[PDB]
Formats: sequence, C-alpha cells, structure tokens
Amino acid sequence: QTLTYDDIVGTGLANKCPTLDDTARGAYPIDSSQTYRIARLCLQPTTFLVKEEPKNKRQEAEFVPTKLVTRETTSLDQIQGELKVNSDGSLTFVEEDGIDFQPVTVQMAGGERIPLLFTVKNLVASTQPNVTSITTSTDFKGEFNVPSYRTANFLDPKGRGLASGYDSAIALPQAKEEELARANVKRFSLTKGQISLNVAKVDGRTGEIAGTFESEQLSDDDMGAHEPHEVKIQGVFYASIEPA
Amino acid sequence: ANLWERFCNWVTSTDNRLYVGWFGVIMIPTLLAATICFVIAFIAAPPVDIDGIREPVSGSLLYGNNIITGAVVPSSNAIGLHFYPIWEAASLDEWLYNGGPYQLIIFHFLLGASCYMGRQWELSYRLGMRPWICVAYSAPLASAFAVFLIYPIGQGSFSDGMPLGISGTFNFMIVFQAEHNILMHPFHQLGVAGVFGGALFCAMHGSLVTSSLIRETTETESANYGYKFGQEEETYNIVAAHGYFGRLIFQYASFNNSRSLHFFLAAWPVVGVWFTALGISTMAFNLNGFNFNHSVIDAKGNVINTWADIINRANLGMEVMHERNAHNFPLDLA
Amino acid sequence: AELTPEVLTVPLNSEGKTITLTEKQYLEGKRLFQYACASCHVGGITKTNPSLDLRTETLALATPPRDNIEGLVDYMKNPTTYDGEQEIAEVHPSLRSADIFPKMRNLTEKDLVAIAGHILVEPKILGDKWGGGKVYY
Amino acid sequence: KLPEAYAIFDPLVDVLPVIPVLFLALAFVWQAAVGFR
Amino acid sequence: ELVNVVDEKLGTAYGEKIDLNNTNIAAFIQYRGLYPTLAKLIVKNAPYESVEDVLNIPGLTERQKQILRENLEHFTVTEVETALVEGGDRYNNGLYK
Amino acid sequence: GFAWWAGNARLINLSGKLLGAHVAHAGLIVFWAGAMTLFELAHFIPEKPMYEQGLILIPHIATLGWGVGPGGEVVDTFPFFVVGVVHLISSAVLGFGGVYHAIRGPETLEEYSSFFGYDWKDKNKMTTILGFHLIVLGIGALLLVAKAMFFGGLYDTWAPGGGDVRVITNPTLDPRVIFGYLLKSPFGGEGWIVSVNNLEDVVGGHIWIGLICIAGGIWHILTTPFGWARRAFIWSGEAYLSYSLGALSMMGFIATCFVWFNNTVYPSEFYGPTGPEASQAQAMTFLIRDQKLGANVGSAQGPTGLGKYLMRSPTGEIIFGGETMRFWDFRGPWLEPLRGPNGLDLNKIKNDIQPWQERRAAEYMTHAPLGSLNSVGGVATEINSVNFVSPRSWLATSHFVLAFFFLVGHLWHAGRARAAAAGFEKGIDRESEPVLSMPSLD
Amino acid sequence: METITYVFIFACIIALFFFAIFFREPPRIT
Amino acid sequence: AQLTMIAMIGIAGPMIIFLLAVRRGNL
Amino acid sequence: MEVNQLGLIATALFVLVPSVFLIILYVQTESQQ
Ligand code: CLA
Ligand code: CLA
Ligand code: CLA
Ligand code: CLA
Ligand SMILES: CC1=C(/C=C/C(C)=C/C=C/C(C)=C/C=C/C=C(C)/C=C/C=C(C)/C=C/C2=C(C)CCCC2(C)C)C(C)(C)CCC1
Ligand SMILES: CC1=C(/C=C/C(C)=C/C=C/C(C)=C/C=C/C=C(C)/C=C/C=C(C)/C=C/C2=C(C)CCCC2(C)C)C(C)(C)CCC1
Ligand code: OEY
Ligand SMILES: [Cl-]
Ligand SMILES: [Cl-]
Ligand SMILES: [Fe+2]
Repeated sequence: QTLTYDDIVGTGLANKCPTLDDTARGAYPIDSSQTYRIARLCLQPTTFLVKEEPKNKRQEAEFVPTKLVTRETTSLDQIQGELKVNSDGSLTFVEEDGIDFQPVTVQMAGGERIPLLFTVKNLVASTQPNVTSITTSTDFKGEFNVPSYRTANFLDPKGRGLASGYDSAIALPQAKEEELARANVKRFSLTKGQISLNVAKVDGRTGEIAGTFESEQLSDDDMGAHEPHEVKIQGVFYASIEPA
Repeated sequence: ANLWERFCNWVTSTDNRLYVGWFGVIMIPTLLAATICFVIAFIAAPPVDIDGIREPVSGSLLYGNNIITGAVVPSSNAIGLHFYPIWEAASLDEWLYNGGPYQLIIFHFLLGASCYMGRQWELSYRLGMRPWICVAYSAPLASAFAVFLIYPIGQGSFSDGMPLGISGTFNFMIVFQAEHNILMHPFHQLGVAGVFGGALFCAMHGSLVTSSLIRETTETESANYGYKFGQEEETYNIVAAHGYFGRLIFQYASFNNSRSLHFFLAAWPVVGVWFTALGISTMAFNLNGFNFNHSVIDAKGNVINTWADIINRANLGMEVMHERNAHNFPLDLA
Repeated sequence: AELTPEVLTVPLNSEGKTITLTEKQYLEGKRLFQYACASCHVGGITKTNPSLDLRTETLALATPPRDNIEGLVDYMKNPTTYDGEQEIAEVHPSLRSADIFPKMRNLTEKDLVAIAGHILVEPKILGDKWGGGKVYY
Repeated sequence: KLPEAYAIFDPLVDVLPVIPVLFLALAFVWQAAVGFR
Repeated sequence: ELVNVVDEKLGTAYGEKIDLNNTNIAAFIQYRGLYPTLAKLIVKNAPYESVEDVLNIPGLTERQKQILRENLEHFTVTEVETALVEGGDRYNNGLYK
Repeated sequence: GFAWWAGNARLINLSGKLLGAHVAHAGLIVFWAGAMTLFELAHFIPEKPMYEQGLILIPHIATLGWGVGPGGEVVDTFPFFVVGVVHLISSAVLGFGGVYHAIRGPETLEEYSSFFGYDWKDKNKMTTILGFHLIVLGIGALLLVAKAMFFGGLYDTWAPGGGDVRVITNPTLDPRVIFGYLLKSPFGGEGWIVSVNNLEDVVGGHIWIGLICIAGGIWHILTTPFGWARRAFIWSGEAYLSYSLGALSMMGFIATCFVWFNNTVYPSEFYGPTGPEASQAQAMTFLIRDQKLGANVGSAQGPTGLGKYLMRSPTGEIIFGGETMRFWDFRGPWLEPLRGPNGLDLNKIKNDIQPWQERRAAEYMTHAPLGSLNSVGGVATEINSVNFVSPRSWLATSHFVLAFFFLVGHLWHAGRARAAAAGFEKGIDRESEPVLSMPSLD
Repeated sequence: METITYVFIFACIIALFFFAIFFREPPRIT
Repeated sequence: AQLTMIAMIGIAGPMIIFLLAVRRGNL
Repeated sequence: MEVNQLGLIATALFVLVPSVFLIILYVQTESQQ
C-alpha cells in the first residue's frame, strides 16, 4: 500500500526519502556475472555544517551548525546509474541522471547566508573488494562534481555576467578598473566533492537499501567574487536495485 | 450599569479624544501590528528572495539602503499565493529570508484600513452626520487593495504585489507598464484625469474662496483671523466668486450653488480614482492597454511607425530586463 | 511603394518556375494565416519552437526545401521535421491531421496556395522583421 | 451559424443584444420630454 | 589573470565554425539535413578528439554519414569549456528570438 | 422629495409600480440571455475552439451537457438555439407584466389583495416573501441536480479519455467533504470553494443547498425574527436593498476568482486555459521540446542554481521550474497523468508523454489569457495579428468591476438607510446640533 | 551614521504627531 | 442587409414618446 | 557605505536652523498673552 499525491501534497513528505522497516537486516547477493542498476537513489539531508575561518595559523576552525532558510527543497531523488562489479568484487555505482542537485542556503550564526549546490552530479562510488552480498555493513565511498552554483547566463545586480552581461562597472565610467576585476570578470568553478554512503538496512526480498551519508563539498563562490566555504552534509539515503 | 453595557458605552463614546468604535476594535490592533512590523523591517530586515530564485534583494537601512531605496520586500515567488504566517516557518530566519513580513504587514493593513473606512461611517452615525465620507475614502482604499491583493491574485504571487518602498513603487510601475501597457489603458487615463482634475479643482476652489474673502482684518494681520471657528455667517462672498468665475469663462460654466460645487469637488477625483483602481484590478486579469503596434502600414505593407510603436520599444526594453534571471522560457505569461 | 507583381512573384517549385500571386490571393493568404497559423507563427516566428522560423533562408535549408509553393503546400499536407526524417502530423496542424486540428478541416487546395503565398511574399515586404522577433518590432 | 430556416433573420440577430442598452437611452428621451421632473 | 573564458573562446574556431564540443544545438540548423536528428546524436556523443570522429557515431545510416561528410568543413573541435556545457546549456542556452 | 436623477426612489412605497419595475427588469435580463445566445450561435463556427470566438454563453450551455460530445467537440447546435429562443420569447411575457404593473396596474398593491401587498416594516410579511424566494432558489439548485443525475449528465473535463458528458450517479453527500470546502483557506493550494475539482462534489453540494434553501424558506415563512435580530437590523426597503447589494458584491468577487482559477465548472476546452494552466503549459512545452533533443530535464541546472525545467516547491513536491514555480498548485486533466506522489514523476516525463498532451500544452500556452482591450492577443508588446482575448479575462474583469461598484452601492445605501432611520439623512438640525451639546474634546 | 540620521528624523516626526494631536491649540467656538 | 430590420428598432422607442406626447399621456 | 561625509552636517543644520527659528517665534508669541 502507498499514498497518492493528494495525500502527500503540502505535508513535506515529498522531500523525504523512502525508509526501510527496522526489521530489514538482510543481504542482497551479487551475481558476479549478471548486471545491475540503481533505479532510484534518494538523498535527504538533515544537517548542514559549515567550516569556520580561524584567522590565525594553528587553530583550524570547526564545523559549526547552520539554520536552513530555503525550506523542504533539499532532497536529491530519482537518481539512477550503472551498478558494476569490478574484477575484484568491488561494486561501482556510476550516476547517470536524476534530480542530482538542489540549491540550498543555510544561515550561520551572526547572519551570514551560505548558499550551495547540494549535488551528487557525476557520482562514482565504490565498495571494498570481495562484496558478493550487499549487507548492513557495506560502505560506498566516492566523489562527484560540483559545478558553479550559478550557471553562465546569470547576471549580477549590475548586469555583469559570463556568457551574457556587461564586462565592466558601467555606473563608474571613469573609475580605475583594476580594483574591480574580481567583480567584473566572472569565473565558472568546477570542483569535486566526496561522499560516503553507509548501508544500515537491506531488504533482501526487494533489493531496497537505506542508510546514512556524509558528503563534503564547497559552497557558492559567486562566480569567483569571493572565497567559498567548506560544507559537510549529513543525512539519510534510500536506493532500489534491479537486475539490469 | 452592567459591565458589558459600560464597555459598549466606552467603545462608542463620542467623548473619547479619538473615537474607538466597533470598527476601531479591529482597526487598532491590526494597524499597530502592521505599523510595528513595518517599522522594524524597514530598518533591520535581512534580504528577501522576492523572485524565488535565491537572489535576495536587500531592502532595509542597516543592509545598505537609504530612505529612497529601502523597502519591505514582497514575499518569495516560491510561496506564490500561499499563506505564510510566522508559525508556518521552521524559524524566524526562514520567514525573514522568504519575505514573511510583507504578508503580515499587508494583511493587517488592508484589514485595519477597511475598518478605518467603517469607522468613518460609524462616528458619522454617532454624530448625526450624513454617512458618505467613507464612500470618498473607498477610492484610495480600493487602490491599495488593487496593488497589494488583487494584482497578486490574478498574477498568482505576492511577489508581484507592490513593494513597500519608494523605489520599490517605481519598480512596480515600470514592470506594470511593460506587461500591461497601462498608459494606453483608458481606466488609467481616467485616473490621471481624476488626479490632474482633482488638483486643478483644489487650486481653483481654494483660489476662488480666497479671492472673495470679506474684509475683516487689517494689512498687518493674517486674513485668516477674519474667520472665527463656529461663526454662523459665511466668510467669503460666493456671488462675487461666481461673478468673477462666470466672466472668466462664461456665466453658465460657473457654480452659484455651493452644495453642487462641493459635491462636484468630491465626485470628480473619487470617480477617477475608482476607475484607476479598477484599471489595476482588471489588468490583474491581463485585460491590458490598447495595442496599436504595427497598426499603420503602407500600400506595400511596410510598417509605418506611430508614437504607439515608439512606446512599444520602451516597453520592450523594460520587459527584457526586468527580473533578468527569473525566466527560463521565452514568454512572460505572468 | 506598393504591392507590385514583382513582389507577388514567388518560386512555385525547386525547378525554378515562378508564380505571380494576385493582390487577392495575398490578402486571402494573410487572412488564412492569421486564422490557422498566427497563434504560433505571428510575424514568421514559432512561439513553441523559436529555433525554427519562417524566414526564406530557413525554409530554403529545410529537407525537403520549403522555400517554394510546392514544398509549403506539401508541408501543410504532411509536415516533417527540418531534416525530413520524421512526420510530425501528430503535433503540427495539417490536412493529414485535421481530425485533431479542426481548423484545417475547411482549408481547400487554393487556400493552401494563398497561405504558402503569404509566407513567401511577407519577407519581401517586411525584411528582417519577418521571423526576426521582438528585436525588430 | 443559425439553422437554415432562420438564415433570414441573421442581420436582425446581429443587432438584438444591444436592445437592452436602448432602454437606458430611452429613459433619457422620456425625461427630456417631461422636463426632468 | 582574470579572463572571461567565453570571450576567449570567441577567439578560437569556436568563433567561426560549429564546435562539435561546445556549440548549442540550435546552430546545427544553419546547414541542411543536420537538425534535429544528427544534431541530437552529435551533441549526446560529444566530446570529439577531432572533427572526423563524428563518422564513428554508432548507428549511422550511410545517408547520415554522407551528410556529415558533406559538412565536415563547417565543424571544428576545441577543448570542452565547462561554462558552455554545464546546465544543459548545449540543449537550451537561454536564447530564443 | 427626490430629484429626477434619483427618481426610482419614488417607487419605495408604491408596491404596484415597483413590482412592474422588477418584472420589466427581469425581462431585460432574460432578453439578453436569449439575444446574446442567438448572436453567439449566428457567429459560431464549430471547427474553432469556443475561446477563439468571444463566447461566454455557449460555454455555459455546453458545460451542462448539451450540444457537445467527447472532448467538447460540438456535435449538435440545436440545444443552443433552443435556449436562446425560449429565453428571448419568455422576456416578452415578462416585458408584458412589467409595463403593465409599472404603468397601468394599481400603483400600490396592498388594497387590492392583502397577500401581494407589503409594508417594508412588516417583519413577518418580509420574511415570508424571503421564504418563497428561498424555496424557489432551492428548487433551482435541484434542477441542476436533476440534469446531472436524470437528464443527460454534465460535461466532465476530467472524464477519462479527454473529457465527455457523464451522468452523475454518486453525488457526494458526506458533509465532511461538502462543508469541508467552506472551511478550506482561500489562499494558495487551498482556494476555499474555488478548488472544487470533481462533479460528484458539485452535484452533492447542490443537493445540500437545495435542501438547505427549502428548509430555510419554510422556516422563514413560519417564523418572525427574534428580538436580537429585531434590535440589530434596520427595517426598511433601502436597508434590505443594501443587504442584498453587499451579498451580490461578495458573490461577484467569488465568481471572478472562480472563472479565473477553476477549470472544472469552467472547462478549459470551452473557456480557454487558466493563467496558471497556460503558464504550466509553457514549461511543459519546452520540457518536451528540449527532452526530444536529448536534454536530461531532471538534471539540468538553470542559471540561478534551481532546476531549469524541474525544481521543488517549498514542501518538496517536484514542480515545473522558471517563474511558473508560483503556479504549482495547478491541476488539469492533461497534466495529472505525469504526477506521482512526490509530484511530477521523472520516469513518466521521460517515457510516457503522449502527443495529445504535447498538443494540449502547445495550444494552451498560445491561448494564455493575456490580451489588449482591442483584442490583440498575447503580451502587451506583441504585434497585431491574433484577434484574441480569453473568455476568462472578459469574465473575471467584468465581474470584478461589477462586484466593486455593488460594494460601493452597499456602503451608499447602508449608510443612507441608517441615517434615514435615525432621521438625519437630509442634514443637521441647526437648532439641535448633536455636537453643540457635547462636551469639548479638549 | 546615515541610518541613525534617518531614524532620528522619523522619530521626531512621530513625536511631533503626538503633540499636534494631544497638545493642539483646542478649537473654541465663536 | 442591416437597415431592412434595424432602423425600425431604434426608432421604435422615441416613437412611443412622440405618440404619448402629441396625445397627452401619463408620461 | 561610502557616503558623503558632509551629508550629516548638512542634514543636521537643514533641520536645526529653520526649526530653531520657528521655536523662537512661537515661544515669544506665547509670552505676550
Ligand atoms: C440592485 C441595484 C440597485 C438598486 C435597485 C438601486 C436603487 C436605487 N439607488 Mg443605488 N446604487 C447601486 C445599485 C442599486 N441602486 C450601485 C451599484 C451604486 C454604486 C454605483 C449605487 C449608487 C447610488 C447613488 C449614489 C444613489 C443611488 C440611489 C438609488 C435610488 C434612485 C436611483 C435612480 O433613480 O437612479 C437613476 C439612474 C440614473 C441617473 C442613470 C445612471 C446611469 C449610470 C451612472 C451610467 C451607466 C452607463 C453604462 C456603464 C455604460 C453606458 C453605455 C452607453 C452606450 C450608454 C434607488 C433606490 C440614489 C439614492 O440614494 O436615493 C435614495 C442616489 O443618490 N444609488
Ligand atoms: C430598468 C430600468 C428602469 C425601470 C424598470 C424603471 C421603472 C419606473 N420608473 Mg425609473 N428611471 C430609470 C430606469 C428605470 N425606471 C432611469 C435610468 C432613470 C433616470 C433617467 C429613471 C428616472 C425615473 C423618474 C424621474 C421617475 C421614474 C418612475 C418610474 C416608474 C413609473 C414610470 C412611469 O409612469 O412612466 C410613464 C412612461 C411612459 C408612459 C412612457 C412609455 C414607457 C414604456 C414603458 C416604454 C417601454 C417600451 C417597450 C419597448 C414596450 C414593450 C411592450 C411589450 C412588453 C408588451 C416605473 C416603475 C417615476 C415614478 O416613480 O413615479 C412615481 C418617476 O417619477 N423613473
Ligand atoms: C413575481 C412576479 C409577479 C408578481 C408578484 C405579480 C403579482 C400580481 N399580478 Mg402580475 N404579472 C406577472 C408577474 C407577477 N405578477 C407577469 C410576468 C405578467 C405577464 C404574464 C403579469 C401580468 C398580470 C396581469 C395581466 C394582472 C396581474 C395582476 C397581479 C396581481 C394579482 C395576481 C393574481 O391573483 O393572479 C392569479 C394567479 C394565477 C392565475 C396563478 C398564475 C400561475 C403562473 C401562471 C405560474 C407560475 C409558475 C412560475 C412562477 C412561472 C415560471 C415559468 C417559466 C420559468 C418557464 C398580483 C399583485 C392582476 C392585477 O393586479 O390586476 C389589477 C392583473 O390584472 N399580473
Ligand atoms: C437569502 C438568504 C437569507 C437571508 C437574507 C436570511 C435572513 C435572516 N435569517 Mg434566515 N436562513 C436562511 C437564509 C436566509 N436568511 C436559510 C437557508 C436558513 C436555513 C439554514 C436560515 C435559517 C435561519 C435561522 C435558524 C435563523 C435565521 C434568522 C434570520 C434573520 C437574522 C439573520 C442574521 O442575523 O444573520 C446574521 C448572521 C449572524 C449574526 C451570524 C453568522 C456568522 C457567519 C458564520 C459568518 C460567515 C461569513 C463569511 C465571511 C463567509 C464564509 C462562510 C463560512 C461559513 C465559511 C434574518 C431575517 C434568525 C431569525 O430571526 O429567524 C426568525 C434565526 O434564528 N435564519
Ligand atoms: C453548492 C456547492 C457547494 C456547496 C455550497 C455550500 C453548502 C455553501 C454554503 C454557504 C453558506 C453556509 C454561507 C454562509 C454565509 C454567511 C454569511 C455571508 C454571513 C454574513 C453575516 C453578516 C453579514 C453579519 C453581520 C453582522 C454582524 C457581524 C454583527 C451584527 C450586525 C450584522 C448582523 C450586520 C460545494 C462547495 C460543495 C461545491 C460546489 C457547489
Ligand atoms: C426582439 C424582437 C423585437 C423586440 C424589439 C424591442 C423590444 C424593441 C425595443 C426598442 C427600444 C426600447 C427602443 C429605444 C430606442 C431609444 C433610443 C434611440 C434612445 C435615444 C436616446 C438619445 C439619443 C438621447 C439623447 C439625449 C437626451 C434625450 C437627453 C439628454 C441628452 C442626451 C444626448 C442623452 C421585435 C419587436 C423587433 C421583433 C423581432 C425581435
Ligand atoms: O513582470 Mn514579468 O511577469 Ca509579473 O512575473 Mn513574470 O516576470 Mn516576474 O515576478 Mn515579478 O514580474
Ligand atoms: Cl525588475
Ligand atoms: Cl519562465
Ligand atoms: Fe469650500
């Protein structure tokens, strides 16, 4: 049994991944031969931690918590990709497609908004070797790409952009432009992130799994205007497996 | 002498320095809530993502605004027409980012100002007046409803409601002109006639009474001391006013009846402003100004531009630049 | 300037034969184009696929060529994609799809010619404005 | 279009919906004749 | 040291030919037989080491190979520019009329 | 005592001439319904959507199940003609009673028969007249129920297969549903009674209202007002008119929103798409166009960082991106097949969009209710070419205007009625100025 | 400093309101 | 053919007034 | 913000000078009756 749109709509459950029965401590075994896909990978974050800037040398600031201000708009879902068996029994998941990004802005203490592109774009995550069964101790580790939070057409408040827009500060016609080059020349950042996925529940009957994830990635750099923050994301995930 | 009856007598008392009344019972709390939230947001609200694209616009003084540029920013386009009270947000920080204060302020204000109009009816009844001053105020009140409520409803978003700011107001009137060609809309043209005309007749009537003041003073004192509050006789000569004005134009274009003159003074701007409020309220349903773009062509079929076409080139410049990051698809249908 | 025969003279087919419309046919075609087509193709653009317009250079490069009365009358009968590879009668008004596009039901054969005529003459009168979009309004 | 046997009254019908308006105009002809009493 | 990478790409063959690695799909309409079908294939199978790799797209009918051959002189390849290919911008770059 | 320009106030205590005024005016209403319908049919062309044709009355008839079949295809125009003729004819009878009672009949009624005569201050007689009209109204609402259940059904835009006429066999009687609507928020995603989205609930509510109206009609025939009502109201003809002007105003504002938002009892097939509908249809259109070209619409990040085609609503549902994010509460029969329980289903979008949905979206996007006063369709910067203003824009704006003035009329008459009741409507008594016997404020 | 100035002026206006209303010259008849 | 039936409708109204006056009726 | 430093003195004087003048004339008016 399941729910219809009109039961879910406006509740906030649309932003929640599907969960597994607390009884689901099974194992999903892997035909070294046959192939497999992930038909649906869902990532729901629950916590956003930003790294502070410590000002001095050997202090290294901490990951501090943040308040979400963009509401129940945070989950990645309907993701899919190849699930391969490598020679040594490591499994590798290769993301293909899905709603694999969400803009998020969290608020640090003191008012600073920190936007980010919570993403798993182009994720490739692997297991240890000698798997043969997906179990409630299987870990995936991998990395993904983080494109620029704004894409190329995006126009700052003075009409300046990368693939469109003014190339100077037109309101300051005879100002010295070298002060303003960082704000005038937009740059498209492309950085990597890292993610661990920890399986803690498995339905051996149905091929569904679920657990916990932690990813680390960079926040928005406003097309090069300013330095990014480091962000740690914790949440829960769910995935379904199919014989491809 | 009963408690409720003594309360009722204080609410409706004609002896309070400011009349309360039953309409006042709703007005006072709601105008206080809207005023207090407005004042605090104008000074100190953080930026608000008006257009739902995670691009917050800074509207308050502490975030780098002056009196001219500051505003309380309309709520997020992501909210559209959904109700967004404080208790629907996970926290005040979220409510601030998404533009919650705008909704609180406009709903309380519209309510309180509605009760303001009723309060005008009520005291007039308590005083033995005729009742229709409130009908005069319905013209401004309708105007406020149109830009804060009706236009969002028709467009589907308080994000397109009018901003509570001086420059916000200008941003609203510029986008309105590009999406509705309000200048070519006859109801707006009636508003202008109502407002130009209203200022004209204000000046006329004030200058005509002032010209015919009866000498009651010396050159060393304000003529204004020639009138004493409550005096029974009138303080100017209306026949002398009529005799000047009738000759300036012709006799029959001048009023010799003060009641007809003053009712004309009331009706002209009230009716013009009803229409211009109707204009906003109907352009809310996208029934827009006259469109004569390329209406003149020559024998071959070349377009012969008129001033309507030049207007269109301005509208186009507004259209393509407004909310420059918000549109992904080629037609701005709301 | 006026609606002369030189302007009303448009390619019939890709051989290179020409045909000269009358002023009547031209105004017939314009009327019919407003009736059956302008909702998507006002001004020679395509609101629902702006990448493809009705400029003559665009039609000339379509497969099969559409910069002529025959190619256009055929298009209204059996529309294809720009490269000719698939028939799109299911989603484009055509005589072949008049069961689902009821406005095409009363179009006769000479109506098609007037319409195709309008489309070929209008660029000659309006120039870049036809298929140019709001930049040229 | 109308059924054919009424083909005839097609241009009368193009005019009928405006007749209610005429009644308002008509109230002013009546008052002009009676002196706006 | 701060360069606009899009402007810089206009100084390359990207500025004169259809760049099989970067150009939005709407540009395949300026030469016949290429849109939508081959355009769709070229874009999905990008990126290309050199212009002649297009002919090694699996599934090509010999008619398709002929049209590509006909048009190789209108193609080029430069390095993929992230800014032009992220966000699905090769399928829709924000530009209509 | 009234000038010529307020001359209809001279009928207030002339019950016979005032009856003629009402009945003649009722003839004007029936005349226009008839004449307008016949004008529309004369001009109707069946191959063209109704909403390309300036029609507001034919759409109301089609909606009751007459003259149309599956898809709103017009099958038979005769019902339209019949409706016009019978209305036009019936207005002569009302015209006839009208001019008779207004010019020739007894000026006042109460001396002829003590049944038809009334005094405005007769609280009993007035609630009795009220009750008769309540029962009439109740009967009318059941007429709709009878058509839906016994005489052919109603057009159901939602009917599987593109819409069709359907008989309503199981009207919703559950009062938790019927009256549940009356307590939904009027704000977005809720929409009070405007959100009613199925004909079971429409038929069922008309059962309730018919019964409620008959019940209350009998109540008011049988009772006299209680003292708390006697003391709270003004009992006079102007006062009663003011009460009704307020009700008409409120109803006109509701109808405005009804025709602007509801695509169930104003099927889009006949009235054109709603503003929200058209806006969603554009996002659908380019989503389809781009996906056919190979775009992965689920993973395509737009300029802002939000999805270019798909994003989440504030509660997480997958929705169309761009400015139309504001219209995600929209529901229409061409769209719902793509919806799962998290909102738009990416796998249905990839695999299951049908040509008829591509067609419907293209059509509704190019028939958005935007247009100039002179009926040039599209945004205000569009060139002349397309002669189109949506019936919904004409119906929403007209009734907003009317609703507004009726509110002004309510304030006008309600205030006057109060002052006339207390005896100062004509001005202040110079010898007894209330304020001159009041203490000074300061 | 600009913020202080704007709010100060607004604050003065609000106080002026207070005196204009409650400490007006009281209108007196004939 | 929009004078073979219209003109008469517009004239109908003012004619009732020209016949009631010129025959003094309760106007 | 990089605002005109003289704005402050200008605003202060713009307020103070005309206001002080009105106060001077009011208080001496009152000391008469
Ligand atoms: C159910 C509706 C209704 C009813 C029955 C009445 C009834 C009455 N009203 Mg009320 N009134 C109403 C609605 C209604 N009103 C509304 C909606 C308003 C707000 C606009 C008013 C505002 C109002 C005022 C201000 C006054 C009345 C008065 C009166 C009384 C005399 C009216 C008279 O003789 O008019 C005579 C009619 C005319 C002079 C004609 C007016 C024509 C209008 C203004 C033009 C409309 C033209 C149209 C839009 C376009 C024209 C097209 C062109 C081709 C001609 C009468 C008791 C009077 C009163 O208080 O007496 C007790 C009075 O002073 N009414
Ligand atoms: C719906 C519109 C409407 C209606 C139904 C009425 C109805 C009425 N008015 Mg009001 N009135 C109106 C609009 C309306 N008025 C407007 C717009 C104004 C402002 C100009 C006025 C100003 C006004 C004044 C100043 C007075 C009235 C009075 C009256 C009443 C007596 C009229 C009389 O004896 O005339 C007699 C008129 C005639 C004999 C002339 C012929 C009129 C007929 C009815 C024309 C109809 C022709 C029609 C095509 C025939 C079809 C026949 C077929 C059905 C059989 C009557 C009930 C009077 C009243 O209250 O008296 C106590 C009064 O003094 N009216
Ligand atoms: C609500 C409208 C209404 C009201 C309250 C009145 C009231 C009155 N009329 Mg008027 N009358 C009306 C409409 C109305 N009439 C109409 C429309 C016409 C023209 C057809 C007339 C023509 C008329 C004449 C010619 C005379 C009256 C007379 C009278 C008085 C006596 C009635 C009587 O005993 O008849 C007896 C009652 C009946 C025979 C019962 C009739 C039942 C009807 C026909 C069926 C009703 C069903 C339903 C309501 C109709 C809708 C059907 C439709 C929707 C398809 C009374 C005050 C008389 C009078 O005042 O003389 C001084 C008189 O001579 N009336
Ligand atoms: C045309 C409709 C109509 C009208 C004008 C009246 C008029 C009247 N009724 Mg009747 N009534 C009607 C229909 C109508 N009734 C029907 C159908 C029923 C059956 C249910 C009744 C049952 C009824 C009873 C049982 C009683 C009356 C009474 C009265 C009198 C007092 C009315 C009053 O104070 O209301 C004013 C209402 C209030 C002060 C409280 C209402 C608060 C509501 C909920 C506000 C909601 C407004 C909101 C903005 C809109 C959303 C609606 C919400 C529910 C979602 C008055 C003469 C009383 C009387 O004296 O009878 C002899 C009485 O006791 N009525
Ligand atoms: C049909 C239908 C339906 C249903 C419906 C219903 C069932 C409804 C109801 C309705 C109702 C149920 C209504 C009510 C109303 C009410 C009102 C509107 C009220 C008012 C009030 C008032 C006005 C008052 C006032 C006052 C006061 C407050 C104080 C003292 C004085 C006085 C009395 C004045 C549905 C939706 C399902 C669907 C579709 C169809
Ligand atoms: C359906 C039908 C019918 C019916 C009809 C009718 C019912 C009629 C009516 C009609 C009418 C009912 C008429 C009316 C007319 C009117 C008019 C035509 C008016 C005019 C007006 C004017 C023009 C005015 C002027 C003035 C004055 C007088 C004063 C002041 C100033 C002024 C300027 C306003 C018949 C039989 C045909 C048959 C067929 C069908
Ligand atoms: O005019 Mn242009 O339209 Ca009414 O929405 Mn679409 O763009 Mn944006 O949000 Mn404010 O603004
Ligand atoms: Cl803007
Ligand atoms: Cl958009
Ligand atoms: Fe005065």
